[PDB]
Amino acid sequence: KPQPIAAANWKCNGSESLLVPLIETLNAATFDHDVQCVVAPTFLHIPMTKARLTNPKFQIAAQNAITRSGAFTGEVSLQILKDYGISWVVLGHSERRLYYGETNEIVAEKVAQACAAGFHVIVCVGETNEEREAGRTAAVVLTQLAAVAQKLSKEAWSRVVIAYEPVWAIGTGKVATPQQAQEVHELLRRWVRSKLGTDIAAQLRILYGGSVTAKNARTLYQMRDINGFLVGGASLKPEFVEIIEATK
Amino acid sequence: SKPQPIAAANWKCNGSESLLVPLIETLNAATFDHDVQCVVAPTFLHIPMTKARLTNPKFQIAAQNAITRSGAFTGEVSLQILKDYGISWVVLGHSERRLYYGETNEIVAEKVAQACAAGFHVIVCVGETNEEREAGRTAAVVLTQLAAVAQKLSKEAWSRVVIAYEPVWAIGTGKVATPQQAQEVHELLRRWVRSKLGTDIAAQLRILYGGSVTAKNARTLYQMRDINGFLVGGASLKPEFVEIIEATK
Ligand SMILES: CCCCCC
Ligand SMILES: CCCCCC
Ligand SMILES: CCCCCC
Repeated sequence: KPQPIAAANWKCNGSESLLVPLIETLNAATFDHDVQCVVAPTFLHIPMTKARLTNPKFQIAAQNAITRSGAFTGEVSLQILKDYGISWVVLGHSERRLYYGETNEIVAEKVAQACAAGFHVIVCVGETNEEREAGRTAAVVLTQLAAVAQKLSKEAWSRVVIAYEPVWAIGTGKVATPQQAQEVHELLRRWVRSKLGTDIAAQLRILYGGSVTAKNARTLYQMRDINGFLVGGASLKPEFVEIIEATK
Repeated sequence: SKPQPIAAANWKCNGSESLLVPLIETLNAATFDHDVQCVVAPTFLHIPMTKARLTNPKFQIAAQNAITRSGAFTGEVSLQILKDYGISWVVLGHSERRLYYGETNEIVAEKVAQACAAGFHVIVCVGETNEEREAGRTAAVVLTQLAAVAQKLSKEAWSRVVIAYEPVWAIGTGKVATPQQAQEVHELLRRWVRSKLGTDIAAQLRILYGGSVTAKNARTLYQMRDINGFLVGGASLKPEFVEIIEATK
């Protein structure tokens, strides 16, 4: 098992009065085992987070970005993020895929650009309730991953992280059973092994996301192909600390 | 007898500390003695640094976009989050969001309705593409874009509403719109408002020109009767933006 990752996706949430204490708790929590922590605040809150977050085990990521600077009102580019000293980015979140027209190809574009820019990337893949019921899970996630891999060189994979978040488990409280997560993660790593080798597939981090809580993190991490979590809701609470502890 | 003018700077997806700090210093060093409302709209990421250094009394900071509510919307920023941080000005419906991000008329109207309900000053963008203009649908298009937001707003809301006409037809083809071409549309827009919403509304409504503006043509444009200012693009990331503001004197 490679170094685990505990990522917090605050999504479209937060206020100064809410984030200050939360960041404080994060700064006092001293984890000893090897673990990479990542917090993803909104663009407007990256500045204050990067100013107060002092825990050396933590890194700050953006929740999204576009490939180049220019006439794109309202968007933020990888170049602007880089000049600010941010080197982690979440791309292809299902919410962006479903609501803001981010197609497999658009996502693959963003990931390729981010990798070249030197970013560490968390790419989200995942199937919907109807896609699973129709028995198309495997086809869906592999097609999503394949579009991304097609634009990457072998060396870029060292900066790539996979996040599997079944849409039917987002903000629904319906977490996948450990066996359910294991199965898909297993599928993902095997495809990567058969395609890029054992070395890369062995070092690759596949994170699980979707109604993760301190009450089920430990059990989910027990599985051999789960390398951590991408946490939403519970990431805005001191509970996140316990979830990081479950990656021991 | 034009209302108070507005000089807005849409920095779009551009910026860096090294570029922005000297720009803010320039704007802070400038003093405008006429009644003008200035606005700078930096990327979300740069809003904090701009709010901590911006001192010019005639300037307000605005957001380049926003969504109606907070929650599970990865990558976006909501009106409430912006409000809590002390931002009360927002740009919505920009042609770039309408063309690359599928923001329809209905989506833009809900965004404006909610921004008004939250106490924001709103700059709603409207404009037709080259295809639409060539097919002779300029009026049908802009008035439809405007009618969409109008239907969602109460009368009192319009006091915090500002309109920006975007000549997408000229922008997307590299052509330059003459002052008359601009005024032809501003006039139709004010006409519609004056006969649909009120004579009081039309007299106080600011309709900014969002085409290509520079210190060279800024004065010639503002001299037109129904143009109350500008929504500046690239020229707003340079010191010449000061001259564009002065052009509204
Ligand atoms: C910049 C990627 C978003 C795609 C919108 C259609
Ligand atoms: C480069 C960002 C524009 C979005 C195109 C879909
Ligand atoms: C094609 C001419 C444009 C004028 C619209 C009022």
